[PDB]
Amino acid sequence: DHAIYTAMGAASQTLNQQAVTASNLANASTPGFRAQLNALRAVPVDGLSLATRTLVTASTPGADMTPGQLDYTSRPLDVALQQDGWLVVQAADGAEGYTRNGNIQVGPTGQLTIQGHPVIGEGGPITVPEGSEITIAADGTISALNPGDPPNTVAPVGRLKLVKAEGNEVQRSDDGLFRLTAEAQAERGAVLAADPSIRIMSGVLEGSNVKPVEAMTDMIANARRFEMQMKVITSVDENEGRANQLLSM
Amino acid sequence: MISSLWIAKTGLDAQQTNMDVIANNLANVSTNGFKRQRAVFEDLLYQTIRQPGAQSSEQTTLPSGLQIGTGVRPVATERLHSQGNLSQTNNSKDVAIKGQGFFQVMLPDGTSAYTRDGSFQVDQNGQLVTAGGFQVQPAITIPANALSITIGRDGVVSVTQQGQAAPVQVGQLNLTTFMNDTGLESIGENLYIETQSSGAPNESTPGLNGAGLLYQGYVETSNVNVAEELVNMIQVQRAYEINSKAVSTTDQMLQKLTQL
Amino acid sequence: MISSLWIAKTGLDAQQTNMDVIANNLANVSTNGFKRQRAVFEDLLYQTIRQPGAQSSEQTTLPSGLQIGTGVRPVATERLHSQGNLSQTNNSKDVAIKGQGFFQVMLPDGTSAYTRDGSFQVDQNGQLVTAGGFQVQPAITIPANALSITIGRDGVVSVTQQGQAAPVQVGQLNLTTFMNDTGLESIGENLYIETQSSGAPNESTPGLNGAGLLYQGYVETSNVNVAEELVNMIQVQRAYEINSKAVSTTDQMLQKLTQL
Amino acid sequence: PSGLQIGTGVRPVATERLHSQGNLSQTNNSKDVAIKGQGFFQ
Repeated sequence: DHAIYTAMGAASQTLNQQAVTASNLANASTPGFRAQLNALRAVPVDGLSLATRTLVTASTPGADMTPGQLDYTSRPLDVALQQDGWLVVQAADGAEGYTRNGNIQVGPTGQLTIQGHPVIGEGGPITVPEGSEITIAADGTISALNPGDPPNTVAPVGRLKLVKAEGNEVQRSDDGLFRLTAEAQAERGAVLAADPSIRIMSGVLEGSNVKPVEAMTDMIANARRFEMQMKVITSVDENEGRANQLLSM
Repeated sequence: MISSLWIAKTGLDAQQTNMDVIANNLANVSTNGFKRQRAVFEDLLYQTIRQPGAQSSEQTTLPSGLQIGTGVRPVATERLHSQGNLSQTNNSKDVAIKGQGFFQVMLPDGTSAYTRDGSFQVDQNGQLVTAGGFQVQPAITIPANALSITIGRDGVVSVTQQGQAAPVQVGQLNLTTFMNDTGLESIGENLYIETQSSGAPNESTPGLNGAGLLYQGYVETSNVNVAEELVNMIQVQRAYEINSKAVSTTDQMLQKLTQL
Repeated sequence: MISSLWIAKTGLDAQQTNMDVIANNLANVSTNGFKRQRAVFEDLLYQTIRQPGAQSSEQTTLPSGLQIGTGVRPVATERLHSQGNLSQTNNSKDVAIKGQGFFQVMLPDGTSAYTRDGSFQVDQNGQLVTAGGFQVQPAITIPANALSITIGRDGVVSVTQQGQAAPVQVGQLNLTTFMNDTGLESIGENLYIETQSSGAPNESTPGLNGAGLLYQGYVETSNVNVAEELVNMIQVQRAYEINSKAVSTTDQMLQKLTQL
Repeated sequence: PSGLQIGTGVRPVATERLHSQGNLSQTNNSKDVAIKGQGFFQ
């Protein structure tokens, strides 16, 4: 009779997987989006005799740090990181989140702001002169040429800090921004170094790594598993109902 | 209603918004001075359900926690201000811009808008207007019997009279530059109005203080890259089909749930 | 999810990766020195389920055991290093390679990359660069007011000056060869970095110790055979459709199974 | 080999001008001049 619960669990948790895939799948064409891969965990129910039941709890082990594929836009300050690279960004609460969105923007007052909550590099938020005409180099240096000055005045105005971290040592933080896992904090510290070997691809953006192929069979298997759970539930309740005649008379 | 249905719904709406952007972008080829518009999306706040445990590292273990998340809300429609090509109209009153800058224009309701469009004319009174009667600022009034008009490379507009061997300097057609060009509020009719995201407008003569120069007889073209739009259309169509499949899968699962 | 679904999705992954290889290899026609890539796949291990019995040879008996196996993981992406055709660029500071060899370039971070590309220039200080300013090691510093630059077949680069009847030898442009050209780890920007599969770089003047000569005024073109890419594209599309049919057949099997 | 690569894109890096000597065309104009060898008029 308690079998139904286990089956229920599976059904319920499968819906959660569906949910993940859906959010994983609507976010195609979202810049620099990291697909949230998902798994199902068996959960044994260690008890006093005959360990027979296991639950099907749903989980998201992390994000897929597979570089999405690049779109060439020729915009001077659209940035693409190399593999395992991250742009550091001052989060809403204030802490160094990490993103792959290189769609940098400038405000009227010269705040470099990957979609606002600005970008962090070599100091606080990067600031540039208001008539920016920004150019971003390969290693991260940012040079600015005021529009009405001779072009041999492109002296660098800042540097864009980049950080190397991937997969096991990075987790999403309830915003599009990633942080370290607090297991990679009794390690390379709270604030990472600049790692002067991560390169920048200028004029090119990165799209989401939402693999449609594995998502489509994610959904196919999810549907099939769900209706298998429904069959188990149906048989269990019919068993119990037809059983209930024992106690009468 | 469960989260899967509405998440796939917001995916479908985002693809629809992207297609609206592309269709507008493609209709406005052959609109002088038009700037292509790019839709930028974003994910929504992830509803965490179970925080991850500790990586005991005794055995290689999956870092399983659980956060589901939702949504692909459109966060921006940027305007790419790159210089478009020029077309020769042989029209003396036409004008194109070399580099950053906009023409300031007085709207009927009294506010000042700004346009990167040069298809000028003259009203019956002689004032410079923009294909729609919007006065160009500061007002430039042409005498009645000008043989020819000339707008120089810094906007010094002058006319030639019958008899004078000298083009009386009749006005100055100065430009206006913004700190953040992309932030302008496009109100249609090829006009933008300045907002808090663009800063106050800085007015100056063309060629000075970062403003561009003026090309008489030429008009700027829309900088729409149709290859980008076609490939984006293919992307949008297939993403739409994928999200439609997601909705269908969730609906079928819900049917199977509600049979029993 | 049953094994058939995951095996067919490995197949679809493989065809998608092959299409990415083809698309990259295709888009880089008119890229100087580019070397075509070929995707090489490998099957994954076979799980024996029921070992074959004894072939008693009393009769012709089918040798039936049962091993299923799985997957098509991509095992390599071989860079087909061959001498591409030459195209004349008429640029004095340009050069292609006759045979194997790589120009050594000092990366911004300090290490050395290697490029098969002669789109060279001179920066403001006379140093040779590679279309992006990366210095060509060892540095070759062209004098300020040279009349002409000559790079000989063995890299001896000289300049002609106003008045002297002698091409003063201003530098040497030596090549680098590897014992396994295919193993170089490509990093983008037409650059390869040496890895354990290529061995140490061996430096030498062109034409000696197996290094190829130098041809000035010419650029090596990509050795991409577009007919091969088109035929591979047809094959990839058909294989993708077949694998999708495998997924669909398994899925309708599963639908019927879960009906009852 | 400890990995493979897929790669993407063919981004343009530069447009280099060819600063060679052009031919000379006679304009029969006293004012007009042309340049042998390199150099620019300020």
